[PDB]
Amino acid sequence: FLGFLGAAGSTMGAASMTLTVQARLLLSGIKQLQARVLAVERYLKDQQLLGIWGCSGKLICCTAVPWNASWSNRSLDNIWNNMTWMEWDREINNYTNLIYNLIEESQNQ
Amino acid sequence: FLGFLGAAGSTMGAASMTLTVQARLLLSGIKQLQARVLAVERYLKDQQLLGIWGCSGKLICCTAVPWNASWSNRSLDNIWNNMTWMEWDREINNYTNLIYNLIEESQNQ
Amino acid sequence: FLGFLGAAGSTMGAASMTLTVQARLLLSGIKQLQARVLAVERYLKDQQLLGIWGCSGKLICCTAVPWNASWSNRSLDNIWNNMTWMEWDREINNYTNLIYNLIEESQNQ
Amino acid sequence: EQLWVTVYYGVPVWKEATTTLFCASQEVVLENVTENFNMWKNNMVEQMHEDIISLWDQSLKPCVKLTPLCVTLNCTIKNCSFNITTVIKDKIQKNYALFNRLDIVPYRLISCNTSVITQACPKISFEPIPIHYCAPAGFAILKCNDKKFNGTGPCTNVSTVQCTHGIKPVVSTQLLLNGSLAEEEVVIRSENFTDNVKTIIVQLNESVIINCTRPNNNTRKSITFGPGRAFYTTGDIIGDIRKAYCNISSTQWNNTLRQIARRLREQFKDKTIVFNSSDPEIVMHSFNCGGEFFYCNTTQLFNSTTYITLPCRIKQIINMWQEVGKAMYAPPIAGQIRCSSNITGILLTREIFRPEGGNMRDNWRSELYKYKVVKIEPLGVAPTKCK
Amino acid sequence: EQLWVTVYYGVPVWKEATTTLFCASQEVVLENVTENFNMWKNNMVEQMHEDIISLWDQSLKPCVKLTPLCVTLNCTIKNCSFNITTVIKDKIQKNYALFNRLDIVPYRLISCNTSVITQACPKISFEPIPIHYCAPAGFAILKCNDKKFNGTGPCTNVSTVQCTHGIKPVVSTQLLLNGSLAEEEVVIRSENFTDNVKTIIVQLNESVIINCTRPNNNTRKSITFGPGRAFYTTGDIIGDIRKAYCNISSTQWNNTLRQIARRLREQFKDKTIVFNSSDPEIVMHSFNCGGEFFYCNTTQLFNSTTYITLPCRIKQIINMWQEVGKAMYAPPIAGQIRCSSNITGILLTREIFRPEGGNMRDNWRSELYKYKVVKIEPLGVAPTKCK
Amino acid sequence: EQLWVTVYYGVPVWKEATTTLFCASQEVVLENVTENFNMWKNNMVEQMHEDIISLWDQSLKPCVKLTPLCVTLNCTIKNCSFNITTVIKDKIQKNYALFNRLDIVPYRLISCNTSVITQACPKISFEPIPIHYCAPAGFAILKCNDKKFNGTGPCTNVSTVQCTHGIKPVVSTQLLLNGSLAEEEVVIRSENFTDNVKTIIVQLNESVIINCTRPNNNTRKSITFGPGRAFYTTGDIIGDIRKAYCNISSTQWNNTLRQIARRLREQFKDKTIVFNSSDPEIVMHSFNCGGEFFYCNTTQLFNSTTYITLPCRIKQIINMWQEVGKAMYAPPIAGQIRCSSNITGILLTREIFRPEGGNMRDNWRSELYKYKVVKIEPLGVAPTKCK
Ligand SMILES: *[C@@H]1O[C@H](CO)[C@@H](O[C@@H]2O[C@H](CO)[C@@H](O[C@@H]3O[C@H](CO)[C@@H](O)[C@H](O)[C@@H]3O)[C@H](O)[C@H]2NC(C)=O)[C@H](O)[C@H]1NC(C)=O
Ligand SMILES: *[C@@H]1O[C@H](CO)[C@@H](O[C@@H]2O[C@H](CO)[C@@H](O[C@@H]3O[C@H](CO)[C@@H](O)[C@H](O)[C@@H]3O)[C@H](O)[C@H]2NC(C)=O)[C@H](O)[C@H]1NC(C)=O
Ligand SMILES: *[C@@H]1O[C@H](CO)[C@@H](O[C@@H]2O[C@H](CO)[C@@H](O)[C@H](O)[C@H]2NC(C)=O)[C@H](O)[C@H]1NC(C)=O
Ligand SMILES: *[C@@H]1O[C@H](CO)[C@@H](O[C@@H]2O[C@H](CO)[C@@H](O)[C@H](O)[C@H]2NC(C)=O)[C@H](O)[C@H]1NC(C)=O
Ligand SMILES: *[C@@H]1O[C@H](CO)[C@@H](O[C@@H]2O[C@H](CO)[C@@H](O)[C@H](O)[C@H]2NC(C)=O)[C@H](O)[C@H]1NC(C)=O
Ligand SMILES: *[C@@H]1O[C@H](CO)[C@@H](O[C@@H]2O[C@H](CO)[C@@H](O)[C@H](O)[C@H]2NC(C)=O)[C@H](O)[C@H]1NC(C)=O
Ligand SMILES: *[C@@H]1O[C@H](CO)[C@@H](O[C@@H]2O[C@H](CO)[C@@H](O)[C@H](O)[C@H]2NC(C)=O)[C@H](O)[C@H]1NC(C)=O
Ligand SMILES: *[C@@H]1O[C@H](CO)[C@@H](O[C@@H]2O[C@H](CO)[C@@H](O)[C@H](O)[C@H]2NC(C)=O)[C@H](O)[C@H]1NC(C)=O
Ligand SMILES: *[C@@H]1O[C@H](CO)[C@@H](O[C@@H]2O[C@H](CO)[C@@H](O)[C@H](O)[C@H]2NC(C)=O)[C@H](O)[C@H]1NC(C)=O
Ligand SMILES: *[C@@H]1O[C@H](CO)[C@@H](O[C@@H]2O[C@H](CO)[C@@H](O)[C@H](O)[C@H]2NC(C)=O)[C@H](O)[C@H]1NC(C)=O
Ligand SMILES: *[C@@H]1O[C@H](CO)[C@@H](O[C@@H]2O[C@H](CO)[C@@H](O)[C@H](O)[C@H]2NC(C)=O)[C@H](O)[C@H]1NC(C)=O
Ligand SMILES: *[C@@H]1O[C@H](CO)[C@@H](O[C@@H]2O[C@H](CO)[C@@H](O)[C@H](O)[C@H]2NC(C)=O)[C@H](O)[C@H]1NC(C)=O
Ligand SMILES: *[C@@H]1O[C@H](CO)[C@@H](O[C@@H]2O[C@H](CO)[C@@H](O)[C@H](O)[C@H]2NC(C)=O)[C@H](O)[C@H]1NC(C)=O
Ligand SMILES: *[C@@H]1O[C@H](CO)[C@@H](O[C@@H]2O[C@H](CO)[C@@H](O)[C@H](O)[C@H]2NC(C)=O)[C@H](O)[C@H]1NC(C)=O
Ligand SMILES: *[C@@H]1O[C@H](CO)[C@@H](O[C@@H]2O[C@H](CO)[C@@H](O)[C@H](O)[C@H]2NC(C)=O)[C@H](O)[C@H]1NC(C)=O
Ligand SMILES: *[C@@H]1O[C@H](CO)[C@@H](O[C@@H]2O[C@H](CO)[C@@H](O)[C@H](O)[C@H]2NC(C)=O)[C@H](O)[C@H]1NC(C)=O
Ligand SMILES: *[C@@H]1O[C@H](CO)[C@@H](O[C@@H]2O[C@H](CO)[C@@H](O)[C@H](O)[C@H]2NC(C)=O)[C@H](O)[C@H]1NC(C)=O
Ligand SMILES: *[C@@H]1O[C@H](CO)[C@@H](O)[C@H](O)[C@H]1NC(C)=O
Ligand SMILES: *[C@@H]1O[C@H](CO)[C@@H](O)[C@H](O)[C@H]1NC(C)=O
Ligand SMILES: *[C@@H]1O[C@H](CO)[C@@H](O)[C@H](O)[C@H]1NC(C)=O
Repeated sequence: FLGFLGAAGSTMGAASMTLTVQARLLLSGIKQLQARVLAVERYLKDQQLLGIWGCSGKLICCTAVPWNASWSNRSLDNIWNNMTWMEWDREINNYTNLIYNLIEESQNQ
Repeated sequence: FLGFLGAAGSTMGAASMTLTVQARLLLSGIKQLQARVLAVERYLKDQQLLGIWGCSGKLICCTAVPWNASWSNRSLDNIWNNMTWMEWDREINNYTNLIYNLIEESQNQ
Repeated sequence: FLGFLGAAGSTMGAASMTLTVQARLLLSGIKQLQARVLAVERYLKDQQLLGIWGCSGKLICCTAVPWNASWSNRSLDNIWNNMTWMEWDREINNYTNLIYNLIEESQNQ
Repeated sequence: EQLWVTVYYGVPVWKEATTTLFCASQEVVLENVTENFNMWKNNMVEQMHEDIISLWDQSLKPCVKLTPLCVTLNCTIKNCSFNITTVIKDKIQKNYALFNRLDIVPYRLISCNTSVITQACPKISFEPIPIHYCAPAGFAILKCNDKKFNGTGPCTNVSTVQCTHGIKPVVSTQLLLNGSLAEEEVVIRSENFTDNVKTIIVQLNESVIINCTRPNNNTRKSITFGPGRAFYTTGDIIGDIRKAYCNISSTQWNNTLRQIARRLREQFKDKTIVFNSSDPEIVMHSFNCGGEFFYCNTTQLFNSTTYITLPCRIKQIINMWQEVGKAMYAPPIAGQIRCSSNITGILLTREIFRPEGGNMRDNWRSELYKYKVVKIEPLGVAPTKCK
Repeated sequence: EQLWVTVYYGVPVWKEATTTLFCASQEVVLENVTENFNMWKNNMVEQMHEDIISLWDQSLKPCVKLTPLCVTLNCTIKNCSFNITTVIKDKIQKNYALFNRLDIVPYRLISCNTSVITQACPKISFEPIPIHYCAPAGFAILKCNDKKFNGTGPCTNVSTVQCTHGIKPVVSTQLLLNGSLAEEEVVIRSENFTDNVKTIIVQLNESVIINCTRPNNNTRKSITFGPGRAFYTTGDIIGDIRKAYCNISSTQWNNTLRQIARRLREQFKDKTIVFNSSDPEIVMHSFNCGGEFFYCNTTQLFNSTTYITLPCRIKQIINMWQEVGKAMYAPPIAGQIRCSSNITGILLTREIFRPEGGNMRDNWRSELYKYKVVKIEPLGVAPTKCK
Repeated sequence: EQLWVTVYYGVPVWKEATTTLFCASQEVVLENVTENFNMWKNNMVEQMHEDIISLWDQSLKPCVKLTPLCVTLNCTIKNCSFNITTVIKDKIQKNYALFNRLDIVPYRLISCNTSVITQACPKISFEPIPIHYCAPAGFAILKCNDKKFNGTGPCTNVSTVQCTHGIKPVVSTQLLLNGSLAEEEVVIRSENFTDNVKTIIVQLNESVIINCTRPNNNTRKSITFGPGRAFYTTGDIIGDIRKAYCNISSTQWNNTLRQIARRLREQFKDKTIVFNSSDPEIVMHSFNCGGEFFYCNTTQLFNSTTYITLPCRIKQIINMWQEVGKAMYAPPIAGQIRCSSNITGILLTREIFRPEGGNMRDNWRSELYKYKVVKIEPLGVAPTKCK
């Protein structure tokens, strides 16, 4: 409805139903051999980084790693009804790799 | 074992048993870089479109998209025991994108 | 932690617990063009061949295909406690295509 | 109560990028979002400059070089004569050709002493066509739609576009030709107004029409040096000779300078703004008109505090970007040529103000000031109550 | 009851497309399918011609150019002498070399003024080797196994092949040599047999053997230009001077020509037909035999309503496919030359029929008439009772 | 009692394959596994050899030819004067140049009648940088860790690495420089010792230091011989004229020869062995030192049953890797040039033994003797008691 990347200004609760229109257009279809192989490699990198953690065939997955208040500690309605995705990406930018490693460790069991 | 595209003249009931014969040979690794990159992208685009709708890795799955009689009013025994996939594709070539976006809409709803 | 490929000399009864460190290295995204396209094609071929058989998301999977004694007639104590994976690959090497075809046929049911 | 981390795919966030876009020859409004822009560290200008240099060098690769012209000329615009070999290597013959004054030095050619002269191929043409830059898969191009955008700072109305608008790779030095006009008012933008070194880009809200012509009736002549190596030059001029010139409406240019002086008084302090005059490559207006590279004296326009006529010279041998040891011979066109163009921008340099535009990246900064390329990062994590 | 949408992966359907086939050097039957073919809209023929042009350009790129041989020749085959510079630039040495008549024009080489002559690299050979054109993964190559196939029309016996057979890139002008023969009858195929412009392709069920020879016993001499540039040419002939000829058995050609006339009468109306005679490169029969490029006069064969001997000429400078801006000097072969080949197809052109055609694209269209490239579309949707 | 099929992923098996190893500029111990090695059939040597030739050909591509040199040099090391054309085509200037003796054949440059002489760009530098060869995902490199490995046969201790060690592309004919020393003793290894045609690779455990110098104080001068085409030559020498020499300690070399003889007699039968002396690229020691290609006479090192001084000559025109048509004019370097190197290995050839190092692939077999590339196959099937 909002097109590609159109829910960037909306909140998380509004933008969580429209993840497909950003998920679909990550492939091609729109020398140039190198950029084309680069596009394939970037999509595969994101896909298998998702697939290491489990939930390879779905857009929303739930993991067993508990949320730590040191990463962020504000209330859930403020996160999911008031904040955009970019502001949240700014806040936890110092801890994304640590959360990725904890999610990777928990799927190993 | 009828081989690759061996059941292209068989009926839709009979040709549904040979899906793994065709599906194994869409990907390479059996001047030349354009052909290999093109094969990889065509397989990867089809796999992404299959995984967006859900259930990429298993057979029995729920779709919950109702069939419209305007698409095809033909009886089910006549579909699955009388014709092949080629004329079925000819009948539903123009209506296909509507079915695709309805499956995508029923995935998240 | 044995490391990558370090359980090659061990028997397959003990090498089968170490499959995670071999599986976690075979990744992408971490004469350049030939190597990159070759790595992408090998990863996608392994994933497609694993996904047709069933059990796309796990390292140990087992199907409904019955084992034929014509492939190998030795007992489980001879297989899992006397031989490594190299020798067992040397035994059934000419029967891998028939076994893969039987697994692909049995998964279509 | 208790929270667990969840993984989302397709998250609409982006980061900075420096990817290589692809040429080509949809838009989403994006409400409630602000993005900072900077046209001076924008990377699409360098990408366009590298691509233009690469295509201009690739077009000059297969066809003929003018090494045998590097010989003494017995000249009488000049009428010169020289000695070359025939198509047979054994014998020689005498020919003659008409050269302009700027292509010869006291007589030998302008760039035999330093550069390698390569003839432009007769099949290709110098007519510019619109070029759209499209981001590859996984990247996006953001466009700032603010009418008051001054070149750097936050933008309130940011929108995402698939490809840029049609940009014509024109060649100009002092006056920007066929560019994008401003939305409502003449807009000045620069990196640092208090710095003398940094250039000044002026954009106009209404264009000024400039008409240029070449009244001489030239005739093309063919000259060969050997097997398969031909060479085209002017043979003779039919009729009376007359200089080339360009015409500009005086009152429209005076009103344009008045608006420009008003905006320069707004950006600087309230004081007297005076325009002064500015090597034929950087002093004169170097541009293309109908296939011949005009070089027009512009001291009449930039002298202030019915029509006006600027005298122009013609060069056959040019060197774009002043490459070391590589030049170009543009083959002359037969007959009279006329052309018309919009004037949409002036490049200036500091009060006294003089035009100089020898770099061609500031030509393309006036077209890519609205754009910015970003990289989509579709993965993201956020806590949710459910396990 | 309600019906719900299912999705199938691996559906056996195909659609028409064009792909990037690659060279290489299984078959299944497809029952109950009636895919239609068209020999005059194949993309494989255009792609094969572009690949042959790209391969012929790349082989002649790095080696020696024949610019310094555009000098005056004191010719007396012919024996000629000339001045040429030796490896030291200051010294000039007199030399001599035998030349054929078609290579020289009143003397000088025939293609001096037209284009530049790039000598063929002295170790390359023009022996045809079979090339299989193969499609990537996700595409398939169909084949029509119908015996009475006529080009445009629906097929009843379609088969999917891994890729094509051994297509030999033989160069010929009138008689298609070393081709693939028909199975049952002599088959004549045309896009429009009631049009004079369109060429007529004939395929023979039984081949006619041809023997050709060059009985002159040449020897090879080398001439140096300067640093790293050499040139190979005939020095002398050790033996009797004889002409080059080709022999065709007359009874085989008469029976073949009667079959062609009978089937061509069957395709046309019941009228009498005559066969008549056909620039030496488009009039004569041009082919390579053992490394030398023959040009044989074929007016004795096509003169109807023991042996037949056809006189031939040898030419070293060739500029085939009419590419203005390129030429080629094939190095001569020492010793006697003898070769044999099978005549497989003939190219005709309109009562009066004569051999005609300078295009080399119709040679490969007679090999790629059975094939077609399709694109697999494995996703399909169908209704099922419950999901 | 029924067994059903189980599918495993990540199975540790490998098979031999050849892959495209990429350059770059961690070890895990595999227990109870025995893998055979063969460094004469190793494919990493051919890959490295092709990559080094491709890098050299890429470096020599745009750096302009030397024609119109090969004029008649009038010479009095030598002092030579010659006539050459200036930047204007029809005028001839007089120049003088200092050339070495080995660059000149009776005068004329040495590589004038064999190959085109492409001058080497003045930016170029022949200093070796270490190159690690890495394997892509899905492939692995196996390293043999036996301390007395003789090149062929099974290896008891096998370990796996991601990339090879720091292989330096040092080009040297008779004596291997800056290589990898052996672990315990001097190790002599060959394909079979009875064949006299096969080369013998000796690897030392204690390196011998060498000091080489060019005591002449040369000055460089630019000569322009065309439009935008110029090249560098030695102008004049300041000070006393001296020869270039290399210094080796005599005690270290005597101990090295005695260790080589002691270990070499253990392979052959009971017979005394003598070292004898060995076109300067194959007869004497040719190596690069500080940018100049030294050619050192080594008859004093191999004459047996304080310092040893070896006289050396300097060449500027070399044609390495034996390919005709690819010579290079190395530019001279001003000032005194001094370098030091470690002697790692000696190449021998048949008792009597003399150094012969004509091929360059034996320089890299002494580094890539441990390594072997394999292809990992992660899938596998086995029976268990599931379901
Ligand atoms: C292929 O061979 C045939 C036969 O050798 C060539 O035909 C010959 O062509 C010449 C010139 O066109 C004919 O000469 C003419 O003769 C008549 C008298 O008959 C005379 O009046 C003319 O002035 C001219 O001199 C010659 O007769 C003719 N041969 C026959 C048997 O008719 C043909 O030219 C060759 N093909 C090519 C491409 O050269
Ligand atoms: C191509 O066909 C021609 C004609 O069919 C062949 O020419 C024939 O060659 C033979 C042997 O060279 C000749 O026989 C000889 O005749 C002479 C008298 O002239 C006699 O003294 C010899 O003892 C010998 O019998 C024959 O006359 C000749 N025919 C003609 C019409 O000239 C030619 O040999 C064939 N070439 C090839 C490669 O098959
Ligand atoms: C191609 O069509 C023919 C004609 O129908 C098929 O042959 C028969 O098809 C009927 C219809 O199901 C079967 O009842 C018969 O048993 C078939 N004959 C035989 C001898 O089996 C044929 O099966 C079709 N081919 C394919 C590959 O489906
Ligand atoms: C350049 O060309 C002119 C001719 O256009 C030459 O002028 C002639 O020179 C000859 C010999 O000196 C005189 O006999 C003629 O009377 C001259 N003619 C004219 C019209 O002046 C001139 O000499 C040439 N220049 C050079 C350097 O050779
Ligand atoms: C913000 O920018 C958008 C374009 O990116 C503007 O939308 C355009 O508005 C005009 C006038 O209302 C319409 O004619 C266009 O069709 C609109 N474009 C699109 C893509 O819908 C919008 O008006 C701008 N808003 C402000 C406040 O400047
Ligand atoms: C723009 O130019 C001015 C000077 O014309 C710069 O101001 C100077 O900056 C340097 C470095 O920070 C200081 O040491 C000087 O004291 C400054 N001089 C004055 C008069 O302010 C200024 O930094 C430049 N950039 C911007 C963004 O304004
Ligand atoms: C542009 O035109 C002006 C016209 O005034 C030129 O200025 C004159 O140049 C000549 C030659 O140098 C001088 O003798 C005059 O005194 C100048 N007049 C003035 C008023 O300055 C100027 O040189 C021209 N520029 C170019 C590049 O051709
Ligand atoms: C620059 O502008 C000034 C002002 O218009 C010009 O000076 C005038 O020149 C004309 C022509 O000779 C005189 O009639 C006026 O009296 C001059 N006015 C003044 C105030 O001096 C000047 O000529 C212009 N220069 C150029 C190069 O165009
Ligand atoms: C360009 O401007 C000039 C003036 O500088 C125009 O020339 C005038 O032309 C008309 C008609 O030909 C004459 O009556 C005037 O006498 C000219 N003026 C002068 C000062 O010479 C010219 O017409 C304009 N247009 C073009 C296309 O050249
Ligand atoms: C700039 O000049 C161009 C022509 O060189 C003008 O473009 C034409 O203007 C007329 C009148 O409005 C239109 O009917 C044509 O459709 C325009 N052509 C094109 C290709 O757009 C243009 O009007 C001038 N002014 C501006 C501001 O661009
Ligand atoms: C239709 O084409 C097939 C081609 O496969 C013909 O069947 C036979 O197929 C085998 C497969 O290798 C070939 O070796 C034979 O040469 C083919 N022909 C025969 C007569 O056995 C089949 O005959 C064709 N059918 C018709 C009606 O033309
Ligand atoms: C072959 O080409 C000829 C060209 O003359 C076609 O004949 C004409 O086709 C047009 C188009 O319908 C008709 O209007 C004419 O009446 C036809 N006849 C003549 C004498 O002009 C012919 O149809 C083509 N045949 C095929 C099979 O394509
Ligand atoms: C064709 O010419 C070559 C060149 O002379 C001949 O080869 C020579 O044959 C004689 C006799 O056997 C030998 O003594 C020479 O050594 C050969 N020369 C070479 C370079 O090999 C050849 O015999 C001739 N062939 C015919 C059929 O006449
Ligand atoms: C072309 O040459 C071959 C020989 O290379 C000829 O074949 C010979 O023919 C004769 C007569 O028919 C037989 O007696 C021989 O046994 C054949 N030999 C071989 C090796 O096949 C062939 O006949 C020639 N072609 C023509 C048309 O004369
Ligand atoms: C290198 O040493 C190995 C032993 O470590 C040699 O291998 C032996 O070769 C002989 C001769 O064929 C065999 O009889 C032995 O059985 C081999 N031993 C093993 C353990 O395989 C090998 O030949 C040596 N290589 C060379 C070139 O001498
Ligand atoms: C290289 O070795 C030679 C020995 O042959 C050295 O020459 C000696 O140098 C010393 C000290 O200057 C003198 O006392 C001797 O008389 C020299 N010997 C001869 C035979 O002349 C030379 O100095 C060494 N060079 C370097 C750089 O180590
Ligand atoms: C090679 O070695 C031999 C023996 O060591 C050298 O011969 C000696 O040379 C010296 C110097 O002239 C004499 O004093 C000895 O009498 C010689 N001994 C014998 C046994 O001949 C020979 O000079 C060496 N060659 C080189 C080039 O160093
Ligand atoms: C939360 O993060 C902090 C970071 O300093 C760490 O010390 C703490 O152990 C973490 N808590 C849990 C439960 O992981
Ligand atoms: C079925 O399709 C028709 C048009 O093709 C549409 O009018 C109708 O509403 C559809 N049925 C349903 C239930 O939406
Ligand atoms: C085992 O394989 C043999 C030969 O392939 C076959 O005859 C037999 O039927 C197979 N047994 C089973 C149970 O499939």
